[PDB]
Amino acid sequence: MYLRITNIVESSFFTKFIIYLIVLNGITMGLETSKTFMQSFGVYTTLFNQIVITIFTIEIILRIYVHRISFFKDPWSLFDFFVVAISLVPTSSGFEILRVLRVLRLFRLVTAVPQMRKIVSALISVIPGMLSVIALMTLFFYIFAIMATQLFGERFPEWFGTLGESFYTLFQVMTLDDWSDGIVRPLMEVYPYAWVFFIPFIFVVTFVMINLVVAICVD
Amino acid sequence: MYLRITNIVESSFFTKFIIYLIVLNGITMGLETSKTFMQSFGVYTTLFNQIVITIFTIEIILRIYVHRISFFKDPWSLFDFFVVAISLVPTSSGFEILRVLRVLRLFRLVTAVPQMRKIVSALISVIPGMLSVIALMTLFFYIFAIMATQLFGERFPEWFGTLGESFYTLFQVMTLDDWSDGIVRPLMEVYPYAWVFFIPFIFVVTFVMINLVVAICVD
Amino acid sequence: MYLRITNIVESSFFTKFIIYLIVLNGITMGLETSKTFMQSFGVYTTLFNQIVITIFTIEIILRIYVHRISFFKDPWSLFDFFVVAISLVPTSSGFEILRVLRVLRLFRLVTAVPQMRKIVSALISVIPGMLSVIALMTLFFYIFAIMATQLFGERFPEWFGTLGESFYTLFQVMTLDDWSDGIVRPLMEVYPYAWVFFIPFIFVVTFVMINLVVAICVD
Amino acid sequence: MYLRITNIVESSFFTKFIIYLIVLNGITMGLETSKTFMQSFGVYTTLFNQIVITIFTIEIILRIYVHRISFFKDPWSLFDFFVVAISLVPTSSGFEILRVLRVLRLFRLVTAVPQMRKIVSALISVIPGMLSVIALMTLFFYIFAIMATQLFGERFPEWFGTLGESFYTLFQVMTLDDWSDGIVRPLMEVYPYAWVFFIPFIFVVTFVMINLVVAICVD
Ligand SMILES: [Ca+2]
Ligand SMILES: [Ca+2]
Repeated sequence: MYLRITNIVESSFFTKFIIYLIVLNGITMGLETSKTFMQSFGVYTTLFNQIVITIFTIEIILRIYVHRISFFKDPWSLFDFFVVAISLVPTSSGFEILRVLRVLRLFRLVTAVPQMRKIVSALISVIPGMLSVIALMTLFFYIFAIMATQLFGERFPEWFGTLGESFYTLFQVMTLDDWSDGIVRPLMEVYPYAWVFFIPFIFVVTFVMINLVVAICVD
Repeated sequence: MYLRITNIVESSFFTKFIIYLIVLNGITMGLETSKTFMQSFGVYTTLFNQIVITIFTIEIILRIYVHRISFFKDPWSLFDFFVVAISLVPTSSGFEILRVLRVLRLFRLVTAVPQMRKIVSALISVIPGMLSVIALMTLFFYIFAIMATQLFGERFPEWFGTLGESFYTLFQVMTLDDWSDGIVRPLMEVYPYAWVFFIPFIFVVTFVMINLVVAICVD
Repeated sequence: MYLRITNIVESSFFTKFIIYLIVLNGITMGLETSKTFMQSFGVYTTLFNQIVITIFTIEIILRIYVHRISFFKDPWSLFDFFVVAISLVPTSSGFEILRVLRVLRLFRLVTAVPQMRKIVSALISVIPGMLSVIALMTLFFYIFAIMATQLFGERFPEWFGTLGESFYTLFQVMTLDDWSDGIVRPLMEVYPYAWVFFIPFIFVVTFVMINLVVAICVD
Repeated sequence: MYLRITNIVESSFFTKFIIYLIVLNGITMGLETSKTFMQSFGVYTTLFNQIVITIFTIEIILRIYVHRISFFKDPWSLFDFFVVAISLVPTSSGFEILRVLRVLRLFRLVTAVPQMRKIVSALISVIPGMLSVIALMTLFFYIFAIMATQLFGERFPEWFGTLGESFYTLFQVMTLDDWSDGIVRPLMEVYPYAWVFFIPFIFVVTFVMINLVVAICVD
């Protein structure tokens, strides 16, 4: 039976039947958004949903026999597995983000269809080339996030009261979002020199971010 | 008469007479902006407008004889037809955006003058090579737009109440416009971890957009 | 005396003396900022300034005889002429921006030092190759600015009431500054579809500017 | 003993021990953030901290005997000295920013581990190629900062009242942060033409920065 089903699984139909299902469950998940719609056809799609999930667990079971060890060394397959595993955790108990993480299965459209995979892989491949940069930056963030907490957290604890808060704020200043009128001018009303912290912070971080872009243009 | 008019239409004079009309109607539409101006010369320019609109239909009628099917397979020609047709729809009934879209005819200065034609085409040509990225992105948006609506739409409906609102709001976060002080800091006031949803969204979406720019710096 | 002064003017010393003056009057203009300082040395500086202006006119007088027609065909020389001319208009009569445009003379530091001339010229040279783009864009702005004035100026005249206002507002949307929370969300409170006008505006204008940057990173 | 210690200092184990301490002290510093933690194990940390600082002076003492003049001509070594020196200044008292500046020692993780060194150096090298451009920009800023102070500082002293303030504000406009709704629309409420000052400022400054980015991609 091994070769029987290995012929079912690798068939253009089977794979095209799944891709057909992704687009249906995605269309169906957009419909689950409407508080009105759910009032009419809520049960249609609750069942239809549990239905697709079985189909999806069946496939992943089928796909493993056919691939064995090869399946758990393929990123895309591991993925498909975890995105379905998530989709199996009961509609109850624990945390309920897991209910919302069920929508992550529409990322199977990225998996099941190549080209997307071409492009996604294309994107991801640039990440190893960025890790030296990313690492640098994280040290830098880490250091300043610390200074800022102990420089501004007493008067300004929403923004800097905690190490994590400073991180967040720093992220915001880095994305250059409301940084002056929102954060640094306020800070200066108490600490006239805070500009001395934040203007330099902006330079290094914009410079770094620029360099990283010119580097992704090194290919 | 075919060859008569094919030599009328294809003449430098014809084209340059139209181009003379574009820059005149365009000047005249800037003039229709002023509530003052309209109180003196509103009559001049409403009639002048109907005049230019005839001239433009006459031209388009003529241009079709000279080209036949060749005309309805030219992008630039179709346009002028569509934009003139828009400018034909009466000044009453239906919606009023059709009145306002009349100003779209000034895009004939792009259509009826080369180099512009070159440049626009140069731009558009880059699009097909973005279509894999653009597509990737639209899935991602679609996914998160769904997640957000069911995570925040109860307490924060203006921003996330409806799928369409989540899209808009997400766009705004992507353009990085008031994302922290406007949306995410507020959101965290009720859902402390919302930072866990939006910072990641920011990285990917910003990354993706970076790749797309380096890609355009490939062709 | 012609060859006498052509040897005075073309001297390293002549130029280095002027350059010495630029840095001093610039230093002195940074000093004229203090309401305090003017109260202790206002006259020292008012006279020093009137002094340097002569020194610069004497130079321009000399420089012209030494160059004749060659002078009014050198950009840089014309500049220094017009910049110094501005600096000649009296303190009392006319517009008072003219008093402020005097500080434009510090741009002579750009004019009198060749290494700067290199870079400034480097910058400017890219502009001709953007004129095809810059034009495209100006047409676009012109058309939309017209559309917006007639779509929003009745309920929202501050942002859109006048042809020029829309330009300003559109610019702000384009620099992507508070476009959503500042303008488009408000606008949607009356005209639900304004999102239909402004998102597409953002795409084109963002796209175009990407192309223009990729184009410069081509030349 | 010279060769004794030269074989101690240059040892892989020596290098590994210090890098061990950096990751420990940086971890140590993150914990120093919690007002909770400090009440519990504050003592543990302040002594371990003084301990590490001893170790670090000893290392630099040893390292100099082993390099003599060679040390104070190495950028990275100077840094380590100047950073540890900062950490040497007692817990009192004049400026307490000196206490905060202690955390700068975590940049030794940048210093003691190569590849980081590789990358940082890569970043720094681009600076010389921007200095004509950075200079250009600084003169430009300097000139406008003066004009703005004298054009708006009477009515808008918070933003423009002082040379330094104009600098801050201009920087804010340049980073393109809240520039319209925060500054220029206001300004215009009193001085209708301020748009004539800031739009042009924005073009140049945006252009130059773009040029500087393309200039970087050149190297
Ligand atoms: Ca902003
Ligand atoms: Ca803002």
